[PDB]
Amino acid sequence: SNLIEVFVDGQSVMVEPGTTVLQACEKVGMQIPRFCYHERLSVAGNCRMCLVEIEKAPKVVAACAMPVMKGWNILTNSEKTKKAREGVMEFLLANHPLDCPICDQGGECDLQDQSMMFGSDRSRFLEGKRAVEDKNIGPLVKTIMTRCIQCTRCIRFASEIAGVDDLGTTGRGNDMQVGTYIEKMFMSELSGNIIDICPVGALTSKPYAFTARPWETRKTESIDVMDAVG
Amino acid sequence: NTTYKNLQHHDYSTYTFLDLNLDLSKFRMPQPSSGRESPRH
Amino acid sequence: KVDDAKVSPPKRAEMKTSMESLIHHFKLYTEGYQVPPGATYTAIEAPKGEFGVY
Amino acid sequence: ALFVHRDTPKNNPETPFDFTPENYKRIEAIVKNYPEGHKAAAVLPVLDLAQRQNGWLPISAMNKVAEILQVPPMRVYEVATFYTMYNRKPVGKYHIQVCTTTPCMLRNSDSILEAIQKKLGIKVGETTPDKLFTLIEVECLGACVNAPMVQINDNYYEDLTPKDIEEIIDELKAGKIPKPGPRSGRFSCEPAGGLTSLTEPPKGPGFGVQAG
Amino acid sequence: PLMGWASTADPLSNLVLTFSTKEDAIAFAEKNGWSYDVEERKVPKPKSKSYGANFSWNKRTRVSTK
Amino acid sequence: RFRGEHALRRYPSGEERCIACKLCEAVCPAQAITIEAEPRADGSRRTTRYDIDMTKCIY
Amino acid sequence: KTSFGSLKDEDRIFTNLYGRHDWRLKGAQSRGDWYKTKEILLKGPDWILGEVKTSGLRGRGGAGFPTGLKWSFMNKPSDGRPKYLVVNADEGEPGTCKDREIIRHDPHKLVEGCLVGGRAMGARAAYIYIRGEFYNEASNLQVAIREAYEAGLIGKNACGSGYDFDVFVVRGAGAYICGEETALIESIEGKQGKPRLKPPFPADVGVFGCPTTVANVETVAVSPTICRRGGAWFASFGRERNSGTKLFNISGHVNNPCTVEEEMSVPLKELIEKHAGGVTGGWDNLLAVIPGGSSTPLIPKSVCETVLMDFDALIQAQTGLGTAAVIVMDRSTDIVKAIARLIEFYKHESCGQCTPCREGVDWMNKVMARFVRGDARPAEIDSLWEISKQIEGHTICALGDGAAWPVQGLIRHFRPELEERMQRFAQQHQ
Ligand SMILES: Cc1cc2nc3c(=O)[nH]c(=O)nc-3n(C[C@H](O)[C@H](O)[C@H](O)COP(=O)(O)O)c2cc1C
Ligand code: SF4
Ligand code: SF4
Ligand code: SF4
Ligand code: SF4
Ligand code: FES
Ligand code: FES
Repeated sequence: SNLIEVFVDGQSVMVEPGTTVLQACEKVGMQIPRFCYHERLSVAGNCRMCLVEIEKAPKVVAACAMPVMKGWNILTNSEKTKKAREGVMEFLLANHPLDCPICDQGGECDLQDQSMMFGSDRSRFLEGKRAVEDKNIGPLVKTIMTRCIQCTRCIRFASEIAGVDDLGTTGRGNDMQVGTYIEKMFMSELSGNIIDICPVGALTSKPYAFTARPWETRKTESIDVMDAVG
Repeated sequence: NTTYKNLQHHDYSTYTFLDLNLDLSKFRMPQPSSGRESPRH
Repeated sequence: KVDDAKVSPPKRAEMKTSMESLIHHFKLYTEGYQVPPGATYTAIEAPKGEFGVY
Repeated sequence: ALFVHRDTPKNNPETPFDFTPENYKRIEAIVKNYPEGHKAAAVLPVLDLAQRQNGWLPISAMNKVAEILQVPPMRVYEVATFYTMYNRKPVGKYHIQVCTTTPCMLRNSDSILEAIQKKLGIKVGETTPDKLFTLIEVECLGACVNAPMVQINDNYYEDLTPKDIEEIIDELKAGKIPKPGPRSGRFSCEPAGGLTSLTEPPKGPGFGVQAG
Repeated sequence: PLMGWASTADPLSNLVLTFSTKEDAIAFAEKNGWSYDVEERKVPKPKSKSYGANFSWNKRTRVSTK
Repeated sequence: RFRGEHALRRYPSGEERCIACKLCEAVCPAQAITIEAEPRADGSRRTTRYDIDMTKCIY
Repeated sequence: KTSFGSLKDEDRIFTNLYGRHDWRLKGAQSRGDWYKTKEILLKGPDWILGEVKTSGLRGRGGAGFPTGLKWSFMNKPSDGRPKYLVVNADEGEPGTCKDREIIRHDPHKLVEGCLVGGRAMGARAAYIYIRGEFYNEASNLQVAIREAYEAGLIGKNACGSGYDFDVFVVRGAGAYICGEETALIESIEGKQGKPRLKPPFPADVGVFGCPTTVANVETVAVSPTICRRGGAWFASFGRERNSGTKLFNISGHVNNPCTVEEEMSVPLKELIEKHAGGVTGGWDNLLAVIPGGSSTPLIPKSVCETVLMDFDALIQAQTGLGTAAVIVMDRSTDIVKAIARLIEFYKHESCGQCTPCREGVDWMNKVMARFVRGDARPAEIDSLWEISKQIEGHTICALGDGAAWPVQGLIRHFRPELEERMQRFAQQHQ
């Protein structure tokens, strides 16, 4: 009754019609890596890590926004799947400079974990590594847009949950600032909620900015106060 | 007949395009709407 | 050493120059390289004897 | 190219900029072409109108467009950053755009660039030491069958050479416009040689048609 | 008071035990004889969002920027 | 290549070469390194407290 | 059959090619527009679609898909949302020179063709998206559609129908990827130039969500003669896998480069010399050939001596087939320099949705600059082959793909001249 067959590495599982391939593959357990898909957001097409080969096909589709056709059989661990991932991961680490000590998501990046688990052991490409003057947003959010990967995730959060429309992609080619064109203070509600979303250390907290590191801390379950939601 | 039949276009100021589609706005089927006029109302 | 930066740290020149070497350096020393699960046993002839580790 | 605004008065709103109710009549034409419910498509032609209403567009122009078209201005700033008509920094009245990438370099745009360089004086991308001769060079326009070419504000100059360079320099110093026509022979895109192309004046409508 | 270190009288405050189910968790916790608090495995919401549905005609699901 | 004294260095006529990036505690096996890092007044990131236990250090 | 020959007259599409005879509504009426046309209107679009799919029409614009299959996608059942024909009047791909001449001479052919297309699929309106670099001939198009307006012949009561079909013109704001298939659509929408992902198709979701179709202006301009002429007369021009008269133009470096209309299969050397002067300094004075345009790899001499101008035969020659930069370039200067300028072009005009074209065009530009200076090592140039293998098939649009092809072709054919360049740089550094 309205389910679709897919094969994740040959294994059959049943699909509600209209979902993405990425949702089914993380239904069966395969945590396919990603940089712009986000479950609490709409789907852009900028991550490019979501590529995966499916057989009987000349080329490789994106698994982020592909509706489930009938009877799939996906190659999540083929040769050219890992070759495409090694490609994209080698591309991302060009214009993201050597600030991994002085980062603020140093324990909790995503280029870190996914480049250790998918990327290349050696790199190439001596020159390049372009730089951007950091903008200002407000004295609550510290903003270093050199480490930004232009992944268009802050923008979707702004124009959906904030709706304030302050963040913009300006420029072309390589040079594409994610920022406010007019140096206007983005100081409204939920402006503090963007920092758990920018997956690199581009957007970060201002008072916390240079204090500690995630491994030394420890988590503890707790309840919000001062508000009726908790 | 080897005559440059063009350069009727020789006399375009800055306003000719917008004003041509302006002056040729009549007899127009009215470009139908869809509910709202924007995302918001 | 081995030429497998996902096991050993890179050398210091490629560390201080390029990017992936720095990331592998940093999270290799912090996070520690992952090891696949399983049990093993080995031993060498230490001059005492069969020094084994499980 | 310095896409942070860096307010710099002679800019930095309020900057004086306003329209005409006749230009409002133009805006009525623009949002009457587009179907209702998707009004946000008029940002591109209204900002086109703003550039042809004032030479370089200020930030207050875009803010006024946001004030008319009832959208927040950041999308207007995006569209102004992306495209290549909208020289946001103040330029002169005329504006030289030497179209030169692949066939133009191949047919000596270097001589064209150096001729403009040594008669106007200034380098690439710079402003002239007056107004109204600001020089840049640009990508292809579409007359790759022609020579290296020069676009001035809404006008062509095709099929150039250093004597045409001297012509266009001295005659835009002569106030008026010269013709935009293809210079130094071949008065359009024309086979000026053996000319094995079509030689018959047209057939007329009533030749062999079908399914009538 | 000499170096500014975090010192405590807590031997068992560095424990974690990794399990695979809840029944054996409760069984071991009472097997060693102590009270305990059980919580929920709060799964994510099952969604189905797509690119063309984000690019509709009349609906307000309209990203206005991409 | 002898291993000795545990000194901090600095730049050539410059600031403290440490950044408080906590790697030395992250790999210090006896965990003798204690780091607490305030940023200083001039915006750059720095320390408060960088401690070694010579009792604990295995060199 | 023949052995595919060349072209003789009346196989040509329209008169007034090169600054010639006429332009007016009366000029177009005297040349053949608006003739036997309501009898095509009141017949049925399945007949038009069968004639399109029978006439062997190849989709111009560098996509290769035949048009009748795309328009068969366009036959979605009728809903509460209209269907549109977008006419992609941009001239991207430096070399193309294509419909600037069409709009300079015969806009009423475009009127005929958009009438054919919108009548072919239950459509409602058409949108000419012109390049913003074409302002004067854009207002020529405005005056011509004004002549058709005051003709009482388009729009409401087109020849006596109760089926109206208007065209609106949108200019470009000045970009390159607006030529492409869907950044066009979101540049129409008011968003900036940004393409779209594939599974929502233009035949499914297009201009603001309504299904629509982007059509090349050559296919639109040849489309009304498909209606008013005989059944698959256009199919008798070339093979039975591809068909049609193609607008073969020599940009670049010959004696007096210019544009001709020819058939499909023509010998390339005879195309060059018999139609635009000749090769300067002798036929053996060439360095190489590019067919296709700015987005097609180079072809050397000995390959194209036997291989003449065919789609599938240039696929066999490991390239594509496109338009109007079917040029040679000279042994005087360097195709290394020219391709470096080409990569500078692709860098200065490309959007940055896909990370691979962004970062790859960055590396390839810097590596070509070091090639022109001769700086690098041969391992780097075969790694450039490696990265260009890693780009082709990882994007949204095809502009990174069109960046990736020419460096592959250059690494195929002109390897040792690059080697000697690097060798003499090692001497000068030495
Ligand atoms: C790099 C690139 C440049 C393009 N430039 C143009 C252009 O200048 N004009 C155009 O009509 N289509 C352009 N296109 C889009 C395709 O040619 C598209 O197929 C065409 O608009 C319609 O082709 P069809 O008639 O086969 O449907 C471009 C596409 C790419 C990838
Ligand atoms: S966000 Fe950038 S600087 Fe921070 S850890 Fe990741 S790659 Fe390094
Ligand atoms: S600022 Fe962060 S969330 Fe926004 S595009 Fe850049 S990396 Fe993505
Ligand atoms: S925290 Fe430790 S590893 Fe990091 S810079 Fe300071 S001394 Fe070096
Ligand atoms: S390949 Fe480049 S220009 Fe094309 S859609 Fe992707 S990011 Fe844009
Ligand atoms: S999820 Fe990032 S593009 Fe598919
Ligand atoms: S590059 Fe100058 S005309 Fe195309």
